[PDB]
Amino acid sequence: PRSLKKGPFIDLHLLKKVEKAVESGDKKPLRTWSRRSTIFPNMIGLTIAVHNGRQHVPVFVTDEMVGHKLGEFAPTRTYRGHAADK
Amino acid sequence: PRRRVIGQRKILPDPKFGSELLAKFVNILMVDGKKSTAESIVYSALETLAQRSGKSELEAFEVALENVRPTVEVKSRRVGGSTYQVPVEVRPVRRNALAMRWIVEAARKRGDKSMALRLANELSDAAENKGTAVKKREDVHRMAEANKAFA
Amino acid sequence: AKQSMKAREVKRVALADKYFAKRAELKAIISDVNASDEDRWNAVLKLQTLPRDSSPSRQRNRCRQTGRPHGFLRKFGLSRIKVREAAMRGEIPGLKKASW
Amino acid sequence: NQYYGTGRRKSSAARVFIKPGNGKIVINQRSLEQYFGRETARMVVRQPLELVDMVEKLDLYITVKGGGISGQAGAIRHGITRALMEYDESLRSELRKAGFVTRDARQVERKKVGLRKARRRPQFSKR
Amino acid sequence: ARIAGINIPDHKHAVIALTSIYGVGKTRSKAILAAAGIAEDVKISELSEGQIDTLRDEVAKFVVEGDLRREISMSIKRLMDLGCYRGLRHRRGLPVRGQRTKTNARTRKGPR
Amino acid sequence: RIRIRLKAFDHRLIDQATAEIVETAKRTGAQVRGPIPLPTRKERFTVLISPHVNKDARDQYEIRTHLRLVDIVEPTEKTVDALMRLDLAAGVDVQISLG
RNA sequence: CGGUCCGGCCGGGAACUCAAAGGAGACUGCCAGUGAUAAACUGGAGGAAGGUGGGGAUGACGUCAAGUCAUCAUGGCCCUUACGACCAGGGCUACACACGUGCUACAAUGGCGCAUACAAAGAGAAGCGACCUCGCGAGAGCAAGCGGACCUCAUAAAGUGCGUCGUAGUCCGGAUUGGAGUCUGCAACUCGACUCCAUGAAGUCGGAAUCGCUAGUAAUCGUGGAUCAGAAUGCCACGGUG
Repeated sequence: PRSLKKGPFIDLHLLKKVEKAVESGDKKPLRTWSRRSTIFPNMIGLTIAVHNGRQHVPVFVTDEMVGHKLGEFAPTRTYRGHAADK
Repeated sequence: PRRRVIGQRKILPDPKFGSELLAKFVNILMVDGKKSTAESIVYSALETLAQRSGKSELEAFEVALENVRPTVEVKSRRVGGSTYQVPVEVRPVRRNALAMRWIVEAARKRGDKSMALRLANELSDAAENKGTAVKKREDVHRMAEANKAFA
Repeated sequence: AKQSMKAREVKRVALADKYFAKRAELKAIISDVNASDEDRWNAVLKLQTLPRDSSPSRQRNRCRQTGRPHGFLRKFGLSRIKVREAAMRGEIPGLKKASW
Repeated sequence: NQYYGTGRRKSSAARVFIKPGNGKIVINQRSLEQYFGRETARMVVRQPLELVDMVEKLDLYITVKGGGISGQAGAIRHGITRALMEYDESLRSELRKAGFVTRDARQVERKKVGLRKARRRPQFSKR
Repeated sequence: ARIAGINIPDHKHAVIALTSIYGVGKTRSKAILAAAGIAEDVKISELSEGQIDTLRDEVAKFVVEGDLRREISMSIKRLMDLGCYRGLRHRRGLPVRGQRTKTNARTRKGPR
Repeated sequence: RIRIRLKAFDHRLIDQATAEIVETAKRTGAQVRGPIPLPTRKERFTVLISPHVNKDARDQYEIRTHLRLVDIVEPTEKTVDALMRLDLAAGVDVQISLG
């Protein structure tokens, strides 16, 4: 994991989106291509349409996830079935 | 192997006693080039079985080794699935080496206290014609007469 | 290599040399433990503000004559094939066939 | 003004001086009990001395460097052999018969390219 | 010896005796003995009840048996409740760190 | 006090350089300690000469660098005038150390 | 040889270990036997060396429409609002498997705790990095010296000394998994490694059929170096034992 000296790492443009979401009026999901930005308690409740490679997937943020990267809740490749699951 | 008739490389002078046969035995026993541990183990087994027997160390080792040195082995110079086996009388040069190889093979077959104790029992009983190396030699000798149609 | 790939190397190295003065004096604040977290966080976010290929880590080592990512020698500065050609033609001083 | 002989085995250099002093041995500011680990090295570094009567007849102030334990033992053996040969000029025949004058030129072979070792090759792919 | 709900034979040393306890291992097996005033050389035999209870209290100081086991099970289930990539890899059972799972990983999976 | 170090790729171009520097020092000064050699360095390189899939076609290249050292013979002012002359033939690196 | 801070410490000593340049030196030269009165072979007085002393480089005519038009160049063919040009996020590292080349091993030839020697070859300038102190730890502040026979990387391991483990779900194997960090990198979730605690998969010598090696070679132990911000169980070389 990252050293505690530098602390959490988030995108610069992400902070502006987070601030605008909490102040004021959150109705549309926050669209971010950044997945390496750590989750903060300010984002709790708000919808994050995180890009994974094809299309932004909605993630609902709760207090359980704080010290985990936002990209963890975003599968990279679609899995249905190895034995030709039709 | 085809045109060259090799000689023989000299063996270690065996600093403890001076027995080239003992040097050959310890060289066969040692593995992975770890001479120190193998020599220590063989010396400890050397002492234990000599003091268990009572006679002189080397004078008992020679009489225990000559009692399971084989005389005739069986080989097969045939090609294909079908094979014919022919008995061949071993030369004295290979006789001691084969006996030592059988001894060291049979040594690592008992779950004793240590490798020295594993060596000691099967080294001492060879004088009385007991153990595993003598057991396999008395069957190798029977293999020659099992089918001696061609020799 | 490709013309665009070769131009990428010079475009990255130019911006890495231009911003080298800011990068070192900005990461110095982060490295200095005897500092406030309020300035540490500001330094951390300000480093991601400049363009990405502005660091020595974001550039490759394609050979000067042709351009080849895989296969390179720092001392000679060329790929393996070009180095061999130069050695056989005599362009590299004091280079012969090693045999020991 | 005492002369001496030099000896090397694989990559180790040992030079041993000969003086009339009876049996004073110290191997590079050490002794046989210090530079030890197995009786084979101690026996092999005294074979020219143990040949006829020179076990406790002249001292051995050798200092040896390089190589391993066996390499240092061989270097010391060759050095004392050469020193005794230069000292006496009549033990050379006995040393040649014992095989001590002939320096062992065998050294480690270089690692070839494509092979895992000097001669060991990678296993063929089941073909 | 009934230490933290486990039984220990009398033919072993104290280090392995503590190691046999689920959640003590090797370093704690020496730290507990050092804290209780016992060298890591004695056996289970010839062990006074005072030393037994001191060792038991030292073991109870840190985490424990099946309590710690369900301790860990809840921590693992936290990932699945989160639903992150790590939780999904736990659900699949194949990796949790992300090694080469496609060619040869026969450690958490297996046939009948 | 002062020393001169010579680095060369080949000994042919450094033996003549040492001879020239010692004869210049003999013309201007005396009491030379002789050019002392130092352990040469051999930098190796393994180049697979095949431009495609063949990990059996390798070439071993070697760069040799030989070191010579010349110390003071007579520390004066005239002896430095004849040693601060123009550089020798290209291929010999000369380093001047003073203290 | 002198003194000592007992240390090459330095005065000093240029024989040695060694440094890197030139030579001598092994050339069937000789002595016997063998052979066709030869070529050549066998043994030996000498030598560090004996028939190429031991290794490396050196790879013919040519075969395989052998492999690369994605190192590069090059003849046509193809697009010029796109097969061309820029950027963000994912994939080359992937759910039921098979195959190939290596590593750990299987244990009492062994791992474990505390002393203790023996090497060579290489790297180092926005790089190697002494010492002190915090550290159970990867490391962190402090940093001197070093473009390097000077200073570092870097008390080599095997072994050797002593106990301890007694053939055992083992003090055997460290694969999996959870907790919290240390270094480099705008940023290790997809995707590096190191460090602690715990957990302790198999395995308990492997079927047909197979791979390399004839001497400092096969095995077994450790280290350096290439590209490299970091990433070897791979590659390329030194050595220890053998």
